[PDB]
Formats: sequence, structure tokens, C-alpha cells
Amino acid sequence: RSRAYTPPEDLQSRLESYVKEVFLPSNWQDISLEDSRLKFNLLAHLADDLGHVVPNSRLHQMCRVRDVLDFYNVPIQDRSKFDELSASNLPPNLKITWSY
Amino acid sequence: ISRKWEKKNKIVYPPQLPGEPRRPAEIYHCRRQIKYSKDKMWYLAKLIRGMSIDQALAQLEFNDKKGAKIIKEVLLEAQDMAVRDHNVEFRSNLYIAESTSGRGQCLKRIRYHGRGRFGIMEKVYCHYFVKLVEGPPPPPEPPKTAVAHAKEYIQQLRSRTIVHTL
Amino acid sequence: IGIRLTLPPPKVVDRWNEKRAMFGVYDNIGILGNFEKHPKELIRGPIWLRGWKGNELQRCIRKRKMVGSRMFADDLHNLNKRIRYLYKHFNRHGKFR
Amino acid sequence: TARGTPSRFLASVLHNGLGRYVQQLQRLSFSVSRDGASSRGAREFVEREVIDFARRNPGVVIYVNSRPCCVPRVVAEYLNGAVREESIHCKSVEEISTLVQKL
Amino acid sequence: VKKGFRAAFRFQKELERQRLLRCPPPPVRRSEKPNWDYHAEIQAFGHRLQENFSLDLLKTAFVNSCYIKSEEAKRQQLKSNQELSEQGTSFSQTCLTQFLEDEYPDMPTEGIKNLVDFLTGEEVVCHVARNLAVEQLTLSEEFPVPPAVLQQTFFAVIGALLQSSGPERTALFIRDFLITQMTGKELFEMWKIINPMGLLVEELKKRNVSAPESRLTRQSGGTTALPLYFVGLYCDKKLIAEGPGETVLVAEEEAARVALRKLYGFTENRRPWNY
Amino acid sequence: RQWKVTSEDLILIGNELDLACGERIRLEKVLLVGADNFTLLGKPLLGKDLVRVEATVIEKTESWPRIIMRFRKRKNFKKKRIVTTPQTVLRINSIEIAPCL
Amino acid sequence: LRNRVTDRYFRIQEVLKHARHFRGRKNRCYRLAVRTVIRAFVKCTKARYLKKKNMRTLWINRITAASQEHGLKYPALIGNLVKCQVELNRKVLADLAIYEPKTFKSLAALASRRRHEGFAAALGDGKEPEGIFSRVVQYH
RNA sequence: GAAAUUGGGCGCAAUAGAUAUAGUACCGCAAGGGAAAGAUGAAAAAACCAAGCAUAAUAUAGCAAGGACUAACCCCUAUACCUUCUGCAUAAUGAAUUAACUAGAAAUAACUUUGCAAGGAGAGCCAAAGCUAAGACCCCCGAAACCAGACGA
Ligand SMILES: [Mg+2]
Ligand SMILES: [Mg+2]
Ligand SMILES: [Mg+2]
Ligand SMILES: [Mg+2]
Ligand SMILES: [Mg+2]
Ligand SMILES: [Mg+2]
Ligand SMILES: [Mg+2]
Ligand SMILES: [Mg+2]
Ligand SMILES: [Mg+2]
Ligand SMILES: [Mg+2]
Repeated sequence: RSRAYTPPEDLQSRLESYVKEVFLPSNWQDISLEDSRLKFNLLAHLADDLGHVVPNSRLHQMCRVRDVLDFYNVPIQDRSKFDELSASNLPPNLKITWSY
Repeated sequence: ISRKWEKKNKIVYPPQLPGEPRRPAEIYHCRRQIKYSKDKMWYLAKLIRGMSIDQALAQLEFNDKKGAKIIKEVLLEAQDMAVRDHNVEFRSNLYIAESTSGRGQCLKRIRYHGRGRFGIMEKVYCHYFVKLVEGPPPPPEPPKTAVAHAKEYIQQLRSRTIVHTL
Repeated sequence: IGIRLTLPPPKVVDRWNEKRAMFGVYDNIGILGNFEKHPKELIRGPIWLRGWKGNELQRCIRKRKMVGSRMFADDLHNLNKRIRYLYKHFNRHGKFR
Repeated sequence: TARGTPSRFLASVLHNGLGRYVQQLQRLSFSVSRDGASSRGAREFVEREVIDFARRNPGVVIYVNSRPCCVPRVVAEYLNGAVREESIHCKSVEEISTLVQKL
Repeated sequence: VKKGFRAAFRFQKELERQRLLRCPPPPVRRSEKPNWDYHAEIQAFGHRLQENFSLDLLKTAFVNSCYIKSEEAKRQQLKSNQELSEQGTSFSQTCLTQFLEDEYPDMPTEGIKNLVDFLTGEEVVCHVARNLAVEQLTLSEEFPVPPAVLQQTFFAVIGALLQSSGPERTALFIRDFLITQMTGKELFEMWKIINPMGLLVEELKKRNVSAPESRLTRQSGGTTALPLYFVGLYCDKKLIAEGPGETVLVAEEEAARVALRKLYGFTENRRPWNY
Repeated sequence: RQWKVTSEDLILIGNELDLACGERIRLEKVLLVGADNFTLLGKPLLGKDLVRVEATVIEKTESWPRIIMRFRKRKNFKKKRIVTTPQTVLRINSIEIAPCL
Repeated sequence: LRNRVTDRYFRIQEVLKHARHFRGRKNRCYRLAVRTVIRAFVKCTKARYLKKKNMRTLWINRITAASQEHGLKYPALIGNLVKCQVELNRKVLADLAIYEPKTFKSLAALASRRRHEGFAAALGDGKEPEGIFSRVVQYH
């Protein structure tokens, strides 16, 4: 298990291939997700393939397929703060150790 | 209670280098709970505080006080210890460096006074600590001569600065 | 010299004890248990203050009235003296009137 | 008071202003707890402004130790061997950034 | 027993300060202590002095000779220092005389060589080296670092700076750290002279001037224990110096020192050094 | 105030000067310049054309912790306050003079 | 005793560290120390008004000492260095007299020239041209 | 001041907590009063910190310090604290000093902050924006006495 997720370069067409599998019409990014089953079949296919599930806090923010697109092209990266600081281009007189 | 003076005879210094002068012996010895007061012992302890051990045993054989008969028992056991245990070759080559007296754990009795009133009488005890250092006694400090007072006055004139300015 | 020389043995507190992990359960037994029990029926202590809060005079009045018939003989006299004292303190002494 | 406390004359270390100005800090040493509310501002100082600080003067070599402490300290060591160990315990990020620039 | 922990902890740390005020520990060198990175302290050593070294050639300027012997002794259970330290000692001798022969032309080569021996002596260099963190960075055997080795390490730093940035930047490194050690210091606090009265007859004979007639200009309280005389040194009935003293022999021995300073250009009110 | 100032000396001022440590500063308002053989003294200042007094900044310390205690007898009036006034140290580098007379 | 004080040792040492250099039992006994440590702190702040008073009285006594060496009184020197717009204060004038007595001899020469220019303007009443050192510099 | 009526520890841990190691020792003819205190280690069949002193007596001058100072003192400045008072350096009170103990307990109404709102509240009660809940204000020692019951010639 690993929380890190990089947005794929073709997630625009990868999401469009999943909309055509759950339904198709013109302006496919403005399809309202007011159906409970239709939001389930779309977001289960994205979370199983891409490996990134929508959290319960953000599951209600998705009224359109536009909002599903905006969630999958933000990069999350959960690494330790040791790896975040010591790989943030330290000047040569910063020394960071971790007693953990 | 504390008994730190008894443990000072167990400090073991590292073995000396030949490019170093010979360390003199130190012999810490004490007697506790002497039925005598701690400030009547100070006059006997101040008397012998720089003397050599043979002059100390001379000036205590002829003192009339009670504690002089007790210090002379302490100084004789500490002189016998220095040739036995702490490796001093000459009995006469010792002098008293430190000679003090602390107070001991004192008992309390009731002294009756002239009416229903009374007082609390305290049966005094005391300690007596000595240290003998192996060697001849150092000479007593002479009074500083008129040359030495004049040097200190001229050195106090020479040291003064123009104060509260650059 | 009132300060200790050695630091005390370490206080190990289990925060996942039985009494700590299940603390607070059934405090809302009324409002989501169809109001069959009040939460004041969940508190265990003396008989005269199972669900009741008062000052020191109102506690001794209530202790003498509820459980005072079966109190010990010089515990009842220590209580009667306390109500006789707290009456005179609360009703006659004090700053504000 | 002044008769209790020692005193000294106004001096510099090695005539610090005559030829060139030598920065007199050698080291800063931060102990900063990873989990602990007392070093909340000290964690935000390391995250934000210790990298902007370690470039503003490259003579100071800064050590962030990051060990489980209750009180976060800053141990400023100077060029004449003096050590001034101060605490940044429960200080905001703007209060450590002036405390370090004072050092 | 008063219950609690926070006051028993503080007293445990006020006992440990008193255990170091009653028994202070021996000094340990900086590299055997927490928070030390030897590569990072050398790059910080350069930028501190506003100058740049070749960092590998500065690393060899700190490793001494006695360290390599006692690194091979513990190996039973690296270049030396002498090459860079010989270049730095030999250059900073010819660099300091060029600084002092330009500012004080009237001083003889005896007095200039006695000034460079002060500015490169163990009293000045090992005071300068301890406040530029040279003792912290040097690799020696015994600690505290002896002043015969710490002087060798300091001139290796000047020797390493010569190869890094030439003799122009290095002369400014000698001007800022060695010549600042003569500020406020008298000439004869640096060049100690036996018999300054006889050394003035030699120098006044060099300029073809008459030998001075020592004359008592002012005096006060000659029959006391605190006298004050003012022996003036007149030549051709024009004085070259006057000097005070406790007796006539001190005030005459000191009036030669005032005239020696007025001849070599080392007065107290001379033009200060330019930086 | 007025500082009698020579070259290579130190001055301690009791306020922050909003400067960086090391910045060379030209002290204006010179009001007496003297040598061994002459002195020039303004009315009340010398011109900026004539003198140029330089100064670096060495250290920007605080003062020693300096107590303010108030007390009045028989009145329960007792206050204590500890202030550390900020200080700066200037090193005068050169007193140049120019022939503008 | 539910919560009694566990840290009373360190409150005593807040006071007793200031009393270590006293005499008698004021350096040891806390009850006697606070009545002197408080009193040693009030004198420490009431003597910030006496340091500035005793320094200026010292500067006046070091200017009066040195102006008498040139035959000037103290009000004849300060009063006529103001009239030449020479705004030197007492600290520098007492530190000119010690460390630069040639410059102080020039300020005693200047304050006596302006004094004689003040008398010669006062004996010659009516319109006379001003003295040379008596001409003020105006700022606008 | 009614009634009808209604229905184990956010404890103490050897001056604490019991007076309690004990109602013993001791005190009183008697009724009665009534204490104090102990600390090793797995096994004894194995330091540093109060007052007080000492180490180490003292040097002209003065609330014991402060400003200082090259320098301890010398110089300059300064009439302990608490309480009580018109007003105290007061020759008014209290205090040798150290350690520990020793003194602000609560109502309606208002205010602040929420909840819900012509209604609030887990029956009772209040309500012409109210109502419910919380928070926040009320000390210590001391008489001569008075009475009841015992115990004492
Ligand atoms: Mg007695
Ligand atoms: Mg009823
Ligand atoms: Mg008890
Ligand atoms: Mg003591
Ligand atoms: Mg006096
Ligand atoms: Mg009065
Ligand atoms: Mg009185
Ligand atoms: Mg009274
Ligand atoms: Mg009395
Ligand atoms: Mg009878």
C-alpha cells in the first residue's frame, strides 16, 4: 500500500473511455452525477484502475464529470518530512538528522 | 549522618611518572561522638593546626583540658596508621594540615528550674577531624615588611586610571 | 530542604484501559435510546446525590433527610453540628447582602 | 544589579570592523520535536525559513537535530568559543525568526 | 513526599550544573561532540572569511604531522602539513615586511624583523587562530592544540589561500588579521630593547647629528618616595624628546624611547593604517 | 549625544540602527576635527565637503538585563520590570579630511 | 494536603541569587534577604537619575579645573562657547581637557576672545560694527 | 413553615490521612486531657541542597546596599519591613531564624457565551424575546461568659 499518486498524461481520454462505458452525448464533461448508481460505476472504475479513490469528504463535491476530472489531475505525494526537507535543495550548511 | 572523612583514605591516585616530584602522603583520621563540646575542641584544634606531629604531641601532653587527652589519642592512632597503612617511613615526618571539629548528634535531658518552669538541657557531643601530611611543616608566614607595604602602595598608585573618561 | 533528591518512578498510564476506552458510553442513552432511561440513572455514588448538585448546606440537609435515619451515632452528631454551623454562616456572615 | 553581576569593557573579538567584518556565528543547533505542540513554531521555522536563513549567511553551519524533546532549544556557538543556548519553546514563527537574527 | 514530577526534574538539572561547578570536566575537542560535520565546517570556514579556497587544498592544510603518526598508531590496534605551511610562513614574512617597509620607512631592518616576529609569533598567531575556528578544524593528537602546532596550521591556511586566489587576495588576508594585531600597541611592547639610550647614540650618529645632552627639564618632589622627573634629551640646544619617570635614570632611559619613536615614525599620533 | 571619536575605535549606541552588520556608514554632523597641530571646529557643524567620518557596524546586541523595581513603604506597592534595551556597536574606520578652506 | 508547593526551592533562589554578596544573614536567610534584595533593586533604579547627575557634576568640576589653568572661570567659558555657536557638551569638553589640551587651550582662547568682544561691544554702546568672532551664522 | 396532590475514587501518603505504632507513654485525686515517631539492599547467612557551624575572627564611617571603580573598603546617594493611622526611621504593634503547615465557602437579579425560539425546559416552572445550560462574588485566629450532665472534702 502506498498513498502516492501521479496523474497520468492521458487521464483526459482515460476518463472519457469510462464515461462511454457507463453510458456518449455531446459535452461529456457536464453530465450531472445525480444518479447514485451512475456515480458509483464511474468512480469505482477510476479507483480500481488508477489506484486512487475519492475520499468521503470529497465524494459530494462531484456534481459533474468536470469535478471528477479536477480531482484526478492534482498530484498527491505522501512522503516523510525527512525525505521532503532533505530533498528540497538544501544549501551546503544545512544538516538535518532524524532520531526516529 | 555523613561519614565522608573516613572515605578520603581510599582515594588511589595513578602511579607516578619519574619526571614528577614525589607526592606526599595524606592521612585522614577522625573520632566521632566525643563527650565534649564542639567549640571547646576548637581551641585545641586551632592550637595544633600547623604544627609537626611531635610538637603537637608535646603541647597536648601538658594541656589541662579534657579534649587534649582525646586528640592525643587520635593523633597517635593516625601516626601509627601512617607507617602501617599509608606508607610513611618516618613517624616524625608528618604535620597537621587540617584540624577541625564538627558537632555530633546530641542528646536532650530536662533541667528543672526554680518554679514550675524548666529548661531543655542538651548533652553535647562532637567530632574531631585531622589530616596529617607527610613532610616537614611549612614555615609560618612572617609579617610583611616595610618594603612589602611600600610595594603594594606604589602598585596601587601605579594601577589607577583616569576614571569616567576616555 | 523540601525537595526530593531522586526523580520519582515513572508514571505509566494505560490510556487504553477498560475504564478509559469505554468511558463515556451510554451517556446519551436517553436521546438515542427512546428515552427509557435518563443519564442521571447511570451515575453511581451516594444515595443522596445520585443526580443532584448543591452547595455544602444543601448537601448536608439532603444527607440528613435521605440517609440520616441510618447514620452512625457520632456521624449524625457531626452532621447536625455542621448544618447548625452552615446555617449561621450562610445566613448571617458574608460580604454581600 | 551592577555590583552583583560581573562587568566587562566594550570590545570586539579580533578587531572585527577594521579590515573586514567577519560573521561571528559558527553554528546553530536546533532540537525540534516531530510530535509536540511546544515545537509547533519551531517546525514551521524549519519548514519555511531555515533555508532562506542558511543562504543569507553561508558562514553559519546549521544543524537541525529533530529528536523527541519537550523543550526545543537553539544552541548558538560563536567564534570565540562561547555558547549561548536558548529555548524557542512555544514561540511563533515570527518570534523565532527574530530570535535567530538576533543570534 | 510532595507528589509531582516537574520540580523533581528541575532540581535534578540544578544538581548537574553544581556537579560541573564543583567538578568541571576536562575539555573535549569539538569533533568529539554532538552536531559536527567536518566537511560542512570547512565550506563554512571559507565563506566566513569572505574568501574562497580550493576546498581539497584547504583540507590538506589542516591535517598536521603528529596526526598522521597517531593515525597509524591506532591502525595497528594523506599529505602532511609541512608543504603548505612552509609556503605560508615564507610568504607572510615577505608580505609583512613589504607592508611595514612601505608604512614605516624610517625603521631599521632590526626593528622591522622584530615587528614581523611579533606579528607571526606564538602570542599573536595562536590568539588569531583561536578566534577564526582553526583549533576546531585542525587535526592534531593532543588537545588543547599546542601553540607550536596551531601556528603551523594557521600559516598553512595562508599557504592554501596563496595557491587558491593568488598573492593579491592573500596580502589582504594578512592585512586584516595580522596587522590588526598591532592596533594600540607601542613599538617597544613589540620590539623589546635592552639599553635604548645606547641605541639612540648609534642612530643619531647615522644622521650626522650630535650626541644628546640629557637635561632635567622639570622635576617635582625629589626628596620624597614619589618623585617625578622630566629628563629632556637636548642636541644642539634643541630637544628631540622629553620623558617622565620615577627617578632620573628611568626618565632618561625613557626619553630615549620617546626619541626613538620620533625617529622611526612610530609615535602615538602617527597616521593610522589604511584599510 | 557627542562622541569624541578617533580612528579604529568603538562606539556603543543604545538603539537599533536598522542596518545590517558590516554596512559602512558615513557619520555626518562632525562638529570638531583636530590634529596634533591644528583643529577645525564648525558653527555648529563642519561642512560635508571637508570631513568624511566612516563607520562600520559590528554587533547588534541587547543590553544586560536591567531591572526596574518600584516600592513604597506601608502601601503594598511593589512592582518589578526587567528591560533589555537594544544596542549597536560602531567601529569608526577612518576620519578623512579634505582641503576645502 | 491535596496540592502543596513542590517548587518552593526555586522561588527562594530567585531572590537568594541576588543576595550572595551581602553581609550577615542577608545572604542566607530568605526573610532577611527579600527586604534587602528589594531595597537593592529600588536603589538600582533610583540611581539612574543620580548617575546622570554625578557625571555632569564631575564634568563641570573637570572643566572648571582646566579653565582655571588658562585664567578662565567656568561661566566665562561655557557662556562664550555658546555665543560662538560651538555646541560642544560637557562630556566632550571634559574629555578634551584631559586628552587634548592643545585643543582645549584653543577653546579657552576662543571663549576669551568672544568675551573680550562682548565687553568691547558693551562699553562702546551705540551702533558699532560687530566683532569678528561675534558674527552669528544664520540658518534659514 | 406545612398539607391536599405528584411519584469503587480529577481521596490523603508520616506536621497529611484516624488521636492512633496508642487511647499506650505521660499528665490529673478523679471525671478527664492526651503525644511523638519509621525509611539500605535481590541477599546483612553480603556524595551535590535549609538554618547552624567549621574550613577561614577582625581595620576609621554609620538600614549594611547602590552608583561605581584598576581595586574588597575609602568617595557620592539612601530615615528596615509589616500593621495601625491625620500623620511612624519613629523611642507605636509584631517578628531570633530555617523547614513544613496556616486564611474568600453562596443566593435571586444582572452580565458573558451557546442551544432552541413565541416558545423554552428530560413532567413541576418561567414567558408581552423569552427560556435552558455553563462561567463568574461573599475569609482565618482570639474572649470574659451562659447552660446541661458527670467528677472532686
Ligand atoms: Mg542550647
Ligand atoms: Mg406530601
Ligand atoms: Mg499522624
Ligand atoms: Mg548551609
Ligand atoms: Mg558614607
Ligand atoms: Mg517621615
Ligand atoms: Mg519598632
Ligand atoms: Mg494595635
Ligand atoms: Mg518583641
Ligand atoms: Mg477529711
